[PDB]
Amino acid sequence: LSTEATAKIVSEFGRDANDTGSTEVQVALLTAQINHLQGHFAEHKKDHHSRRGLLRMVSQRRKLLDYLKRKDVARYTRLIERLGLR
Amino acid sequence: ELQEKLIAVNRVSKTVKGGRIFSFTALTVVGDGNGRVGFGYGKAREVPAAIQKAMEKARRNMINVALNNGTLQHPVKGVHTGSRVFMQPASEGTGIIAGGAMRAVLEVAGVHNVLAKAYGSTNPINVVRATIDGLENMNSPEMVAAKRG
Amino acid sequence: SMQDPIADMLTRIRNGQAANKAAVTMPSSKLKVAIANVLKEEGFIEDFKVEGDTKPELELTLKYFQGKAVVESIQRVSRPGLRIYKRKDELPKVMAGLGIAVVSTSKGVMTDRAARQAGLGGEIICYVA
Amino acid sequence: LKAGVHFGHQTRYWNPKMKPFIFGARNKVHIINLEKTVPMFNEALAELNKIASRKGKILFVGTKRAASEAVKDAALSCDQFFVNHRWLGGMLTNWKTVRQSIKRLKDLETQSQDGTFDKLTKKEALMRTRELEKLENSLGGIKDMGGLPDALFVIDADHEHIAIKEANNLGIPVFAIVDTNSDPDGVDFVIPGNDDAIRAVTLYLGAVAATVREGRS
RNA sequence: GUAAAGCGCACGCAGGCGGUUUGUUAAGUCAGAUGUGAAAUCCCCGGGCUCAACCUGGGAACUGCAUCUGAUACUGGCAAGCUUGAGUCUCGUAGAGGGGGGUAGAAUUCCAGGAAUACCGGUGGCGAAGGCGGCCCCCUGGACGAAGACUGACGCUCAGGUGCGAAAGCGUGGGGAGCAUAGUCCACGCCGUAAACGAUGUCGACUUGGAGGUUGUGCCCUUGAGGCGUGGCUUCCGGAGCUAACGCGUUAAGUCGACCGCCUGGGGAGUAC
Repeated sequence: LSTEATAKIVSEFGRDANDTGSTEVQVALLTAQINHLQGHFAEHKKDHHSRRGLLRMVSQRRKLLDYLKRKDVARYTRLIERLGLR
Repeated sequence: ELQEKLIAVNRVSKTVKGGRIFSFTALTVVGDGNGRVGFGYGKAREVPAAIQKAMEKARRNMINVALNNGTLQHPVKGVHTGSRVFMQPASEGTGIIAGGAMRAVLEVAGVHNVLAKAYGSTNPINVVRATIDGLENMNSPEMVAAKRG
Repeated sequence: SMQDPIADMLTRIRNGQAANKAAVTMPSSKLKVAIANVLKEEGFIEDFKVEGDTKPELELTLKYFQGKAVVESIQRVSRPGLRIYKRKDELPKVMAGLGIAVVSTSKGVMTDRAARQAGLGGEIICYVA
Repeated sequence: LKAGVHFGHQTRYWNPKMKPFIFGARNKVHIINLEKTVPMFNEALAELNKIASRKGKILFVGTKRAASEAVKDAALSCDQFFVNHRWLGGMLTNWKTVRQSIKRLKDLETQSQDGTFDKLTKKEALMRTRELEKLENSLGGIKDMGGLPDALFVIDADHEHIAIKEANNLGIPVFAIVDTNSDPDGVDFVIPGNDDAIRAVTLYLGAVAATVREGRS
């Protein structure tokens, strides 16, 4: 969720060490943590409180993808290749 | 010497256990025709004694205001607590194209060439407060140049 | 500032004209050096010193002659989204011309006399009185 | 100066209109400095004598308790005025009808300076001493007066700020001594000296009074 | 904020709006002319009816649009950057944020069990609001602090739009004590309603303050219950300023900037179609 499996996914995308909040490393950490949280909303199906917190970061997932879109068309396609998006 | 002028007189009542005791108000201004102006306020239980006591109220607390050519020179806006007064400087020979209470304060200053307007409320107690604040805020070209440099 | 650097500066200065502090300070872009190098020269304030190189920032010295404070009624007019690009033969004279009218000309910001001397107006920055 | 003796009183609860004149706090109280006040301990004497050379009148408005004798120390022996007790509303701005309240008095002084107080037999003269107790209390340095006070001197700005509110109202210069927690912006000739501590209040009133006999010149 | 008027509340699409440095283009805009804006009215000097209306010579003005030349300070598209707006990580901290699962008494009618806190319980405390209080674990939600680290404007706002939506009512499927004879209670579907009233959109930056709340955590004989700071939100009285007053008053309604909702006399009326 936050500590263990994030620590094995951090260096899978960084252009060097500790570049953590770069936009490549950003979304791939985040989109991963929408699939796994959707396992939690694969059931329980009445938590309308927390569901906006999911709905929060799903829109921000598309927000930073605009920042790949407007700057570098190449690196945009490279990670949605590696994630299979849209 | 000086120069008086009234404004109005009301029909101010009151209520005691007995009945309805009346009174009367008297709004006046005093300004010598050279730039200094003042105003007052005073009541009574009849008409002519109210004026007599309010007239001395204005013969003190006359505030220092400088003029330029029997007129104003730069457009101050005046506002005091119920009403907005918009004074634009104008040409010589123009009369004081003005409404109510500020006519009384401008033909006592020495002001004679101003077009101006009351913008909002038309209640002559609170109108006459504003234009005295309007002439208080002003600055002559001496007050311009000596203050900045 | 968030969404105008020059408007939100003009709140910061004349709040010093309501408690009479000595020195005022705002985070200072290179435009902001060119602001108070007009207010000093026309005489409305006295002295300023830029400092900082990762936070370039000013030390403006105020000017209150008495209990009265010198910078009386400064007003920004051209606020973002309401640009008023004045042609020069419309020009705002401030308080019958007795103040100054800071106009963003080509040749600089320093503007009393763009009416005749320079000869080209532009966007008003702020009236000054 | 002599203010190694007098430095501090008036604990922490304060007004932040008194920002410049405070030097700085020290153990839950502030210290009255010298640097902004030692000028005004003799900038005042540049204005004492020239106002006094107008044949002046300096009302020592002193309605504190410690200033009972401590304001008449060398006040009228130097030929000035004082009120070391209760205060009439408007001893400047309402003074002309306070003289009307001496029109009640100085014709009844004729009962005392003559022997004609024996009239109005003594059951009447029981109650008549009760004004004679109290008329000469608040009217001390005003019977010798013949005019408006040519200057103004409030000693403390937390007790008689009722008086200062009427004193600044009609434009007479004031040689005040304000406190650390005041509303100071009425007295336009202002001193943040120690206006507590009865030992120190003599150290300004006697300091002025050595010269004002020569003030009239 | 109470005078008609802040959608009950949330993310957001098209819209509107830019931190910070350099380069550059010249559309925005400024400047210069050259075209052109029909004449007649309006306007200023001048003529003619015995004056005036009226007729009239020349000017100015017609605020306009299109083109060349110029200008680079602001703004705007392209290019390149820097750290404070924002944002991810580490790391702890406090908590009626929920969802499910069973649990189960300080208590309580019938012959079994329906209910839900006594205490803590409060000016506490959570959350976008309606709200939510037994206890433990389970999947999840937000905020906070102490440092580092790197991303280099990536943001703020919102018409429609789509969700979450106090009671009841109603639907279909049961129950029946506390006690209103279904319904109230769980549940699957409609229904979106209200004092859904901080009768106070949102974010940002600035300005006299004073005392209490609560959560931290740096320094300091921590030598302690404790001081100076220093975070965050919430109280209580009050300066200047403001407001029709009443009042607000560092959590604003005060000085502002960007953006959205809404009102323009009462009744008929939240009604006719």
